[PDB]
Amino acid sequence: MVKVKFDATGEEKEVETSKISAVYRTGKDVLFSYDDQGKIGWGYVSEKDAPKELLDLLARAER
Amino acid sequence: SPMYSIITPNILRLESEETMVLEAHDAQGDVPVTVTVHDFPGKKLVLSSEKTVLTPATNHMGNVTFTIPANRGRNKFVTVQATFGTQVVEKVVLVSLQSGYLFIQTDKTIYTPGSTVLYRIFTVNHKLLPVGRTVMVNIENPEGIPVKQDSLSSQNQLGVLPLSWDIPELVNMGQWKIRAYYENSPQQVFSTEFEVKEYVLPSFEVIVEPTEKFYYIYNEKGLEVTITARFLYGKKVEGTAFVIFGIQDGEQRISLPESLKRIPIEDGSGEVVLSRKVLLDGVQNPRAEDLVGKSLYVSATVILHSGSDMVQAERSGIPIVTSPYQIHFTKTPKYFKPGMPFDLMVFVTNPDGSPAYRVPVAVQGEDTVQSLTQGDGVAKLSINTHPSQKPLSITVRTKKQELSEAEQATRTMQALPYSTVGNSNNYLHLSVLRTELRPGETLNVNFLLRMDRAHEAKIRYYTYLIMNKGRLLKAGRQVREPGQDLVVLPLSITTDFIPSFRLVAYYTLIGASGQREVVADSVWVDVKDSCVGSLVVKSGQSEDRQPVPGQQMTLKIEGDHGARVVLVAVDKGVFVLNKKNKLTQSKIWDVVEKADIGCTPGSGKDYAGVFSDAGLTFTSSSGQQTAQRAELQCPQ
Amino acid sequence: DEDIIAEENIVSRSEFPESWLWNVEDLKEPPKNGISTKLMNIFLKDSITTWEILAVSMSDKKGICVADPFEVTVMQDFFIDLRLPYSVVRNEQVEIRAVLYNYRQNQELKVRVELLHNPAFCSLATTKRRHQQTVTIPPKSSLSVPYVIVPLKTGLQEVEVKAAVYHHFISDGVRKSLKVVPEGIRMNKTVAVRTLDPERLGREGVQKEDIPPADLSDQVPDTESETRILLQGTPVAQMTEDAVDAERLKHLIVTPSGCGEQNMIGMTPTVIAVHYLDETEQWEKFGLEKRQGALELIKKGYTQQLAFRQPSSAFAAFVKRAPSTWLTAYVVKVFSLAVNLIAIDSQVLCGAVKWLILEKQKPDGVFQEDAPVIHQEMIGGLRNNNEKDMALTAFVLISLQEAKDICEEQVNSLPGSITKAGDFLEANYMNLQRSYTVAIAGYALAQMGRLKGPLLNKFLTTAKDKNRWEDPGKQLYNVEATSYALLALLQLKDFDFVPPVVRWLNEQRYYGGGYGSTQATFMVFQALAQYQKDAPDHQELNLDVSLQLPSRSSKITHRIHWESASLLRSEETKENEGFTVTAEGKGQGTLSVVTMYHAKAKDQLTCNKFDLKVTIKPAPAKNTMILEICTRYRGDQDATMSILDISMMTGFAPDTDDLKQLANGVDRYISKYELDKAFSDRNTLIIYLDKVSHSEDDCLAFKVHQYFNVELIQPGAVKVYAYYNLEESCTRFYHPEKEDGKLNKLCRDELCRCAEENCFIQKDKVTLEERLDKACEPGVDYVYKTRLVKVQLSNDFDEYIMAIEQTIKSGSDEVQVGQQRTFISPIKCREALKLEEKKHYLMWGLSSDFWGEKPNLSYIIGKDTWVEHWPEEDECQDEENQKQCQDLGAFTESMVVFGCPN
Ligand SMILES: *[C@@H]1O[C@H](CO)[C@@H](O[C@@H]2O[C@H](CO)[C@@H](O[C@@H]3O[C@H](CO)[C@@H](O)[C@H](O)[C@@H]3O)[C@H](O)[C@H]2NC(C)=O)[C@H](O)[C@H]1NC(C)=O
Ligand SMILES: *[C@@H]1O[C@H](CO)[C@@H](O)[C@H](O)[C@H]1NC(C)=O
Repeated sequence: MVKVKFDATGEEKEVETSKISAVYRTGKDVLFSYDDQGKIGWGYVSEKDAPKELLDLLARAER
Repeated sequence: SPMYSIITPNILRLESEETMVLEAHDAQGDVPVTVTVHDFPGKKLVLSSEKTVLTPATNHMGNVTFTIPANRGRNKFVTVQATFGTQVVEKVVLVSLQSGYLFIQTDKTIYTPGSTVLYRIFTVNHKLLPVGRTVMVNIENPEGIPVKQDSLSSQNQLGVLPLSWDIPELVNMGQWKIRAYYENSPQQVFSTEFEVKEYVLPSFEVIVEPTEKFYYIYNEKGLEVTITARFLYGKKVEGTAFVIFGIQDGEQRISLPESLKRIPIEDGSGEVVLSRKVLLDGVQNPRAEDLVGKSLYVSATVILHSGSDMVQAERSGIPIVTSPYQIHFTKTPKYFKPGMPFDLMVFVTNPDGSPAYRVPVAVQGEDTVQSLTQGDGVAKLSINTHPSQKPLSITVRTKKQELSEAEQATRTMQALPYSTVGNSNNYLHLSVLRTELRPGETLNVNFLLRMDRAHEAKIRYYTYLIMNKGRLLKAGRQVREPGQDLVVLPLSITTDFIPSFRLVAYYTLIGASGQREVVADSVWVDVKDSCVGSLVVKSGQSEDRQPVPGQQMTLKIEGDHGARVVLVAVDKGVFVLNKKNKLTQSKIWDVVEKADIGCTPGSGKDYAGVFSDAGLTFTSSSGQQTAQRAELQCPQ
Repeated sequence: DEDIIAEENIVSRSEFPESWLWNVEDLKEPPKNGISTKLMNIFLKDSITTWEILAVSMSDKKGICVADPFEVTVMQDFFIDLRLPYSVVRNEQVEIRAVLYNYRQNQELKVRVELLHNPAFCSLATTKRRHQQTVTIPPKSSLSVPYVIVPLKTGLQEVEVKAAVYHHFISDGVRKSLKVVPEGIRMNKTVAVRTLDPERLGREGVQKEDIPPADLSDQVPDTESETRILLQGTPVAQMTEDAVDAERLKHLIVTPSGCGEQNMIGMTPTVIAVHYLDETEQWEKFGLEKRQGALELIKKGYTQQLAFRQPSSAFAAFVKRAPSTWLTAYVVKVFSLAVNLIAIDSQVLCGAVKWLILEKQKPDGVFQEDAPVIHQEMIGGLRNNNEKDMALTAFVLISLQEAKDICEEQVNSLPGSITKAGDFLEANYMNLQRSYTVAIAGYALAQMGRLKGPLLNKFLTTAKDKNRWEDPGKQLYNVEATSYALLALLQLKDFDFVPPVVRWLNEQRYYGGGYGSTQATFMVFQALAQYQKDAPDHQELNLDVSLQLPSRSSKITHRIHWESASLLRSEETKENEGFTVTAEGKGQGTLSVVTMYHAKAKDQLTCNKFDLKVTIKPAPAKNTMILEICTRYRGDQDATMSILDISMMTGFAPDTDDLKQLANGVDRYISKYELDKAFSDRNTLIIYLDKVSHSEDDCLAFKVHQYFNVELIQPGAVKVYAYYNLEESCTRFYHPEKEDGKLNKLCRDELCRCAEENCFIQKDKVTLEERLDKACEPGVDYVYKTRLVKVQLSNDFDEYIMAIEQTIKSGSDEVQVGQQRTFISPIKCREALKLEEKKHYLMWGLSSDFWGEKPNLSYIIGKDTWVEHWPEEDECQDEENQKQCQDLGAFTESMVVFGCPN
């Protein structure tokens, strides 16, 4: 369970951690790739709204 | 199918070096390219003299610089031809007659009859750089009537034309114009005005500004104003002050005679108020809300306690407003990429159109992502998109903690889906941190890819191009190894990226339906505005105290080596009477922000619609090219 | 007194520029620390303010760079701000403040500020007695010193007050100039507005419209009269019916397919599409891209058709068909000026023109129509069996004309051919009926200029009221026919007769591309392309317009033409006279002549929105006079607040309890700052009013006290203005010994000299010994014995008319012993003069005391003029008279007998 917000209408997709393609960082915030329908879909998530699973998969792929 | 792409700027400039980008995609060996430029129609070959051979040791990128000389509604064009051995790639690009910009300094803002007006015209091309053209000058009167027409060339004067016109004693009192324009470009005219008048430099200046820079209609404390009164030599003024207020919508004013108040100036500072009762009564007795979108002025008249001297000064523009703030999506791309994240460049101003600092702004709703405005009065705000090709309606708000929710400004906007070849639903996005960029810093530019995994192997590079001052500043490649869904560009900003730059990128592939496809996207990047070089003026003379009349001092002039500096001292008296049409580097940049061939903050409908909208003509050897550019101005 | 800087040893602050340092110092110094440091020693001006230096940098590497404004602050512990206006009206008495600024931390200074006498100004300053006031200013403060004066001299004039501190070395002298202006007001006036056309006006010559000088009947004396002349030279744009829409020309881009003629008819229109769109630069709204995509076709149509080229340099229908006259004749014409469009083999064309004249034309000058092009519908109106040898011959000669200029080298034999047939179509083109064949043949010669009056006005007449040529038949026959004709009209350059034909075309809205349009299509659009490059909107402009001015010695000629920008030539004389203008050339310009001066004064001065009355009378320390100020608003409703800016009379200050009274007023208020300024040195004062009435006169007065007894006390003043505009306001002066607060000045119409001074020479003390020594200077010019006829004592100056008796020393006035003469004195110089009628009077005076010039000139009594009540001989017999008489009689002889030294 990693949650992706849509502040336009305030919806919530839930992405399975295993399905994630790769995790990258923008300043504070975090920004990863899906595997939607073999389409390489995306998802930005705010520093404030970063869960641990995602910060972890990042700190790996980083340092 | 090897594909050969030509990238030129949208509208070319004449007797100026502009540069076009040569690329061959999937190209064995080193390919030859000879760049030709003919007039339209026909074949004068006015600058075909440009040749080059692009290698696989640059991966088939490379360019040739050329200057189109010189001479021979009204709209001229040229056909640009880049032939790769067998293959001919030719575009027709609009061309600007208009040589560059003119800026005209006067030694003062306001003059008497009998005095000479020293004026200077700076002759500089589209890239802010000194030039040698012939320019005619006109001196219109408060009704345009050229009361002296000159015509000098700046050749070897290095951009600077020092002129003079003495004003006859029997002159038509009022608001005099000067009008300069390059001898080749009668339509590129450039104006600066100077009030002619009887007058005598005051003793003191008067500074009137309120507690606020606006009236909050529901602030029963009324529009408080402090008055200031200083002798031009610094010491404070003892006197008395006559101040009166008035509403104005829009051109017409309406004095509020009830609001006429007389106050002593003690230690050079008085304070006067305009009650809400006075204002409401004054208008019409109407409803406070009727009056929003109007504005008021205040009008202070300070007479010394001797009587010898008195000074007028008015602060105008004080707008009456519901919300201390304004949210403009004027910097924000109006095209999103289905699925990919959508970045908004929220721009918040004060009512007085000054940029707001530390203003929490957020997408409309409850616990929404909330970003703070830079010094730019720009915040950023990234929002996740759905895969649907539906229109996107986003509302933003101010989230300032002190302001009531009624008091919070709003603005709604609407991005359209980036249209896509064969509905491939391949996209490209470009993310960047929207801090304030200062040159000698590095910007990281995040090229996000969004196609299906199945063809993503082939995407091996992006081509990235940087527009600045309506000209290709530089460009190159950004490599990407398979499974690299985001690659990051380390962009070194130089003192050449001022006052801003556009970056437009494109990857291409022969994907989906055995047809070539170009994907693209632009981003605009405001740089921290300031001088390319530096110049300062300061006291060579150490400390002293106040330099005494008629005495000598020294002046340190720390400027760019091998440059012509020009000076003028002006008794600050003049600037109590009239402080308009002064030259500020800032006014200059404003000019070059208008003269932008780029007319979109970012992105664009199709691949084509990105390049035109960022001021570029892409055009390939596969039939695939930007729409033709006809309008020398940004279509409104 | 003493222990204080000597006034003479004070250099005053002269220089007060509003801008300066217009300097242009380059930067060449070794670039140490990434940035060239130029040091620049500058000398500041004496203006005590804050300067704002604004540098601009220009580097061919770094571009332009506007530096941040640097402020410098000139300042001084003690100084005078001399507060002038901009300008003063000549003979209008006004008061100037000079404010003294003791900016010491904890030290008052005993100062003596002093106005310097200028002869250009009437004031309580004069050569013999200076204007010194001593005043001490408290620490970190400023006292205001008023100076009431009259400007008598026109132009810029210079006031100069100074000051030094007693016991200390601290002085400051100023001298700002100000504009003194002639009594009157600004006034423009239109001398003349003539119209500048050399074609219509002054027919067949050079237009010479005779402009007067100005009227200037109101024109105040000694005032500049600038005659603003302007030669605005208008343009004229002869509207040309503009081109057919790109959108209707879409269907003319066909991909040339077929054989011999069918390939040809394919290519025919797409050629002319380009050539039109070329000259109407309509490629924009058409689509720039579409050109090269279409241009592709013509190449292919040219190349394809060359394989319909018989090895005789000739063009057949089929692969091997019997060669044609016409088909060949046409492709000669279509290629003829598709040469500019696509470089074509100048051998394959001029070698193909060569074949047609060789084996298809004989001595008569005709061309064979054995040219069966299968479908003869492309051919046009030559298919019909009438004038086929006369009509074709005219068309086929057209094909020679378009490819005439290019081929005249490659084949030199051809030029001969063209000319020869040119005759055979000149002789025979008079007896033709068909209005097709009329029009083609009319073009053929008109090209070669062979068509003058005779056969011109046969072809011309066929024109249906100058709109179309045609007959009964195919309606596309008439359209192609009309065009051929048109081409001629602009070939023979009759722009008069042209336009209305063009309209009849755009009426038919013909765009072509239909069964048998080939020759109709082409011809139409070729004619409309020719037209548009021949077409003038440029209505010939060229003006050699000059006018030899009476004023300047060197003429002013101007050259206003088209493809010239500067359309507003102008020069402005400062003297006013009449002057003719030479106007020759072609076009339409504009001569207007304006003139500014000083129109004479209506409702008086700048004081007609505020009536006030100032009353000075004594009351029942030392002196104490009550000052009553009565104002009223010259308007329609009670005014807002307004200012009462008062000046005290020299050595005065108002009662402190009488100001206490006034402040506690429902509509009155004085600043406590001026109430807690003790008699210290309070000689200025401001009393603010909340509302001045328009209906009653709101008065009030207060006591003043004589703080210091200095004689010759200057008149005070009371200026009263509304807060919102100082400009419109009325100051009035006041003085106990004078009438209304104005200084004694003798003023005669415009001229004004100053009379604030002694009345006669200030010397029973009347030694003859010395009297005679001081009698003979270069100065004195008239020694007279005289006798008062009549006295004219009044309100102004009091004129004494003095009968000349015997003239001792004559000056520059032709005089007898009987010539009566006018001597004038200030009213004030009544008591001191004590004059009487039919009196023996000694009156030796000083030259340039002469009011007007011969013979209305009148001797003024003066600070340098001398007077004596000469005793009557018959009553010299007194022994307290006889002492005087003697000395006087001793003088009278000893002066005149010989004369004075030299
Ligand atoms: C268009 O053509 C011009 C001229 O060929 C290109 O400018 C040139 O670009 C090269 C490579 O980017 C520059 O080399 C650089 O030198 C700097 C040192 O200042 C170094 O830091 C970089 O790593 C790089 O090696 C070269 O100086 C420059 N030459 C000039 C301006 O005269 C331009 O980039 C071309 N753009 C494209 C899209 O091809
Ligand atoms: C002439 O003076 C009048 C008076 O106001 C003014 O309206 C007009 O504009 C002036 N015209 C010129 C040419 O000075």
